[PDB]
Amino acid sequence: RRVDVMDVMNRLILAMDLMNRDDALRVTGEVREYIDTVKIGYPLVLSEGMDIIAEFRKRFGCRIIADFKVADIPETNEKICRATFKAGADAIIVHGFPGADSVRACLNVAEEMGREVFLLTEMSHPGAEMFIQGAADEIARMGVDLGVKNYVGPSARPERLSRLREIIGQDSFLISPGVGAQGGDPGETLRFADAIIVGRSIYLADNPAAAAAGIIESI
Amino acid sequence: VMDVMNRLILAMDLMNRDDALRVTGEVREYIDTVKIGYPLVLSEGMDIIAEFRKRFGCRIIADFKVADIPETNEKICRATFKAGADAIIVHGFPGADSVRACLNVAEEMGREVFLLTEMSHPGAEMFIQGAADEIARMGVDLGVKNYVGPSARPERLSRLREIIGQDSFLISPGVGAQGGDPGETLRFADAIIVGRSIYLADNPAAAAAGIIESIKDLL
Ligand SMILES: O=c1cc(O)n([C@@H]2O[C@H](COP(=O)(O)O)[C@@H](O)[C@H]2O)c(=O)[nH]1
Ligand SMILES: O=c1cc(O)n([C@@H]2O[C@H](COP(=O)(O)O)[C@@H](O)[C@H]2O)c(=O)[nH]1
Repeated sequence: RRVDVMDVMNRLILAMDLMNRDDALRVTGEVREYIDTVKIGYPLVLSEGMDIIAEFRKRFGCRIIADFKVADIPETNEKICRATFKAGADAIIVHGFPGADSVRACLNVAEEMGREVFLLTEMSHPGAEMFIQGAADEIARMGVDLGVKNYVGPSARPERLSRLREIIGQDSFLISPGVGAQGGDPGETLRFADAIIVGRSIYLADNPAAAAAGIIESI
Repeated sequence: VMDVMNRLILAMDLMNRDDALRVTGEVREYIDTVKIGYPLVLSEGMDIIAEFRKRFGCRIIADFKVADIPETNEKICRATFKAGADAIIVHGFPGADSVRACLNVAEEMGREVFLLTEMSHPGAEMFIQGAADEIARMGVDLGVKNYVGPSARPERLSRLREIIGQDSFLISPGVGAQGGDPGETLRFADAIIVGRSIYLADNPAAAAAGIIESIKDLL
């Protein structure tokens, strides 16, 4: 679809937020036919340890995005990124709201370890309207100023998601949560995002495989 | 409320278990409250929290800067309280629903939430500073009683204290390595948080002793 970057399989990323290793491995195995890129966050890591990342990579041969919403001072951010890449994460998700130096600290580690940073510029939940939404454009422009090429932005009104894409450019890579459980539509979101992120609609389904196939079908 | 011992909280951001245990053991005489963050937890595991509580009989504040959607926030809080943390630090920038999610888990498990309203690093001026007063007011609206604000100009910390009232509990990082003065900060904060000035000291006990000496009249 793009010649400059390869799409994740089916342009669909699994948000694996189950907090039990057995369950997380089973459900992931059940949709691996459909998905080759898994987002692992604190719910799973704080429950089962950082070793889970390497276990996923070995068992499933998938890409791993560590969704750690990094949001500390530069010095602490560097330590978090280092531990995370040491654990085998292909990329880490970093909040933009704490400012440019905090983001730069993560970018520096990513450069040293040959990994990637995704910048979170805007969020999907209702609370996001209070403070994040007002800063979102400026956070995205900050990302561009810093040379960030990978972004996280939410499924939203076309006029909104289009604005993000306008800022970051067509050459940037954009992944988008808020699809399914939170009300976002997979197809509409993929008009602007390179990939959609889906958690509960898949991992809480009676039949995870059917949910995944069903989503892919709807597009 | 009872003061934290000597109004001094150790930021234990070493990433080796024996070094972390050693330094903490060396200053335990002076400090009975320890802030444990992702640098330590992501390197040594969540079990380090219960180990500290057992070995040192200290209260543990989990500095996880929780900054996700409500549903993910709830999972992170649950895992953290299950690991034995007495309190968790939550970002206010993501809005009221994300904070309420943490408050709800804290209520269910008999633990506490600290709201992070403003930060100490230069990047904090970009987006956080402009929202800090309103994040603090949101905290008041939600019934938050515990806050984190940075060691800074009396004006800044005074304004935060004004908003949260005299009854609220306020702790403040940015003391020592980042240039903050222990005595001036304790003018408004109930306790100061100190990391590198202690844990990177040739003599941590001596470093801790010196800080306390310098604030003798305020204890
Ligand atoms: O703005 C955002 C940013 C996120 O990372 N997320 C994350 O994306 C995932 C959404 O999962 P779900 O499809 O179950 O709503 C969760 O892991 C959540 O933490 C989000 O929902 N909204
Ligand atoms: O505004 C803030 C909020 C923090 O939690 N922190 C945290 O407080 C500690 C400061 O440690 P130090 O005294 O070495 O600067 C670190 O754990 C950092 O992540 C901070 O420095 N500034």
